[PDB]
Amino acid sequence: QVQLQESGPGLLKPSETLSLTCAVSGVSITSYPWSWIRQSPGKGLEWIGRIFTVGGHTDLNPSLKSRVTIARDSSRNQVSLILRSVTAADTALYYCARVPFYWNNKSWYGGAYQWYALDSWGQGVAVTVSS
Amino acid sequence: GDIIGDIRQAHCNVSKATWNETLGKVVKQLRKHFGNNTIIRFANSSGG
Amino acid sequence: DIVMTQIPVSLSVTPGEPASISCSSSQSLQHISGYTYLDWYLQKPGQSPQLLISRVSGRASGVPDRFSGSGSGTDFMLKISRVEAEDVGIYYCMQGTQLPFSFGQGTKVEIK
Amino acid sequence: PCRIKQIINMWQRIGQCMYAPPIQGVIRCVSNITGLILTRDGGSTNSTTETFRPGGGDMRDNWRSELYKYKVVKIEPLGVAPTRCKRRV
Ligand SMILES: *[C@@H]1O[C@H](CO)[C@@H](O[C@@H]2O[C@H](CO)[C@@H](O[C@@H]3O[C@H](CO[C@H]4O[C@H](CO)[C@@H](O)[C@H](O)[C@@H]4O)[C@@H](O)[C@H](O[C@H]4O[C@H](CO)[C@@H](O)[C@H](O)[C@@H]4O)[C@@H]3O)[C@H](O)[C@H]2NC(C)=O)[C@H](O)[C@H]1NC(C)=O
Ligand SMILES: *[C@@H]1O[C@H](CO)[C@@H](O[C@@H]2O[C@H](CO)[C@@H](O[C@@H]3O[C@H](CO[C@H]4O[C@H](CO)[C@@H](O)[C@H](O)[C@@H]4O)[C@@H](O)[C@H](O[C@H]4O[C@H](CO)[C@@H](O)[C@H](O)[C@@H]4O)[C@@H]3O)[C@H](O)[C@H]2NC(C)=O)[C@H](O)[C@H]1NC(C)=O
Ligand SMILES: *[C@@H]1O[C@H](CO)[C@@H](O[C@@H]2O[C@H](CO)[C@@H](O)[C@H](O)[C@H]2NC(C)=O)[C@H](O)[C@H]1NC(C)=O
Ligand SMILES: *[C@@H]1O[C@H](CO)[C@@H](O[C@@H]2O[C@H](CO)[C@@H](O)[C@H](O)[C@H]2NC(C)=O)[C@H](O)[C@H]1NC(C)=O
Ligand SMILES: *[C@@H]1O[C@H](CO)[C@@H](O[C@@H]2O[C@H](CO)[C@@H](O)[C@H](O)[C@H]2NC(C)=O)[C@H](O)[C@H]1NC(C)=O
Ligand SMILES: *[C@@H]1O[C@H](CO)[C@@H](O)[C@H](O)[C@H]1NC(C)=O
Ligand SMILES: *[C@@H]1O[C@H](CO)[C@@H](O)[C@H](O)[C@H]1NC(C)=O
Ligand SMILES: *[C@@H]1O[C@H](CO)[C@@H](O)[C@H](O)[C@H]1NC(C)=O
Ligand SMILES: *[C@@H]1O[C@H](CO)[C@@H](O)[C@H](O)[C@H]1NC(C)=O
Repeated sequence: QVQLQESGPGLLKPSETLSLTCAVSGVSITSYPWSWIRQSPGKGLEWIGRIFTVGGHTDLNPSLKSRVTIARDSSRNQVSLILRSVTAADTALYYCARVPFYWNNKSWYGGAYQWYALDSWGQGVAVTVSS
Repeated sequence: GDIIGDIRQAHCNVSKATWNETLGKVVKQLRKHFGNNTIIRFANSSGG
Repeated sequence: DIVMTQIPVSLSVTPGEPASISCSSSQSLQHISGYTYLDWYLQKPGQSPQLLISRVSGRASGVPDRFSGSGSGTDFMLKISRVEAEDVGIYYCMQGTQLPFSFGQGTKVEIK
Repeated sequence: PCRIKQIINMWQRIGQCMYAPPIQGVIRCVSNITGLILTRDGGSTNSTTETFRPGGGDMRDNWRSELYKYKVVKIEPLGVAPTRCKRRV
């Protein structure tokens, strides 16, 4: 079993560039890719975006397409999220997880890799945005 | 050149009874290699 | 962007009594020439979420000798053979058909 | 329904192609189907729900269904075996 860990500043201020980093464990980026999942008290879970070993497509939610960004770094072995223009409902938990399973053959888009799952979730990020 | 008559689209036909019977006769055969209680579904591929 | 519905919202069941839950969607979850993407997640307070059901019926690994859900979908359903003392938590329904990979609302569980 | 195109790439051969001339009148061809090509899915897990999907595109597989009973051989007339005989001088 492989366990992930979340990282990032504890205390945060409004209207600041929120940089949240997921501490990638032994399994390197070249292996199974990851994804970002958002939590929200008093509301259902929300999606942030996906990522791939080579990036490329990296589909994100249309609602926050122009605000959030996902970047990868093989040398640093970490994945980070850039967010600005915080909202009132940003005091929640962020989860980082990977996609175990794959499904492909010689006919589906010529060997394209399809991922559909969410692996073991992280411990979450506790934040307190206030004056 | 110019087309004489009505304009239609080319197509092909296959008998439903013959086609399904062949699939039903081959599906059972393939279960031997994999297993007796195996569910078989057929897809149509995508853009190539 | 599609909204999910979870029924029942609140469930109370004695140990040893099988219980059933349902998840529904408006747009059909049949992928283009593929399978139906839907998973059930258990949110145990104070613990890490885990994945228990894959595809529509595939059981990945771990505990799932008690969780079993099937059916074509639309109004997706899940069935429990037996309720164990570790079945305390909040359920979750996720749909990942094409765009959003969004989630559901949730469902609490009560033990007697 | 389907579509028809004139220029084709059979035996893809990026460096060449061919143009299909028009055919007078109408064409009504009748034939048989004798075999199918199938491809398995990925190694997801131990799932009873197994899906078979058509493949194609390889010309070598087309003729493998007609020459699967044949095997060329090399005949060696020379042979050696003991025998009770003597060559007189
Ligand atoms: C194997 O079998 C699969 C499953 O049946 C086939 O998949 C279908 O492919 C066709 C190709 O035409 C799809 O039809 C086209 O889909 C496009 C998108 O529609 C979906 O997505 C939009 C959002 O982008 C949704 O609003 C919509 O509800 C659908 O979910 C559109 O591009 C097409 O419609 C528009 O464009 C075309 C021109 O491109 C116009 O002619 C139309 O009038 C219209 O303006 C079109 O609908 C179809 O959706 C696929 N199936 C499913 C279930 O989604 C594979 O094609 C097939 N493969 C082979 C090789 O046979
Ligand atoms: C798989 O196997 C099937 C079954 O055998 C084949 O189908 C047969 O195909 C052949 C070859 O095409 C057919 O036989 C003859 O084909 C010709 C059609 O094209 C002609 O037309 C133009 C017109 O100008 C000519 O210039 C050109 O050279 C071609 O000759 C015709 O020659 C024949 O029809 C004429 O002659 C016959 C007598 O031979 C008369 O009865 C007709 O009225 C007409 O005057 C003829 O059709 C044959 O008919 C097909 N069907 C069968 C045998 O049932 C498939 O081709 C083969 N291949 C594949 C990929 O499936
Ligand atoms: C394709 O278009 C051409 C013209 O661009 C058409 O030719 C015309 O045919 C009509 C009918 O016989 C004549 O009266 C015109 O003088 C022709 N025009 C020219 C410029 O020669 C032709 O018929 C069209 N073909 C189809 C199938 O619609
Ligand atoms: C292949 O099947 C189609 C669909 O049935 C046939 O098209 C019909 O042909 C008849 C011939 O009498 C027409 O009356 C119909 O209007 C056509 N359309 C439909 C929807 O049936 C076609 O003829 C068949 N082709 C062959 C070679 O048998
Ligand atoms: C289905 O396949 C999986 C993957 O090979 C099997 O999972 C293994 O199960 C054994 C049971 O003793 C464990 O020890 C292994 O650690 C598992 N490996 C994994 C999850 O990678 C599973 O056993 C198979 N199921 C059946 C019924 O044969
Ligand atoms: C239909 O179009 C064809 C094209 O060749 C033409 O010859 C024919 O007269 C048209 N029919 C009518 C009723 O306009
Ligand atoms: C083929 O026949 C089987 C029974 O042999 C039946 O269950 C199935 O529905 C048929 N399929 C079609 C497409 O008609
Ligand atoms: C599976 O089917 C085969 C024939 O395809 C039969 O001989 C065999 O007994 C079956 N096995 C079981 C376990 O039913
Ligand atoms: C198809 O198979 C039959 C089997 O009797 C054979 O006679 C025939 O020539 C083949 N071709 C066609 C077009 O029917």
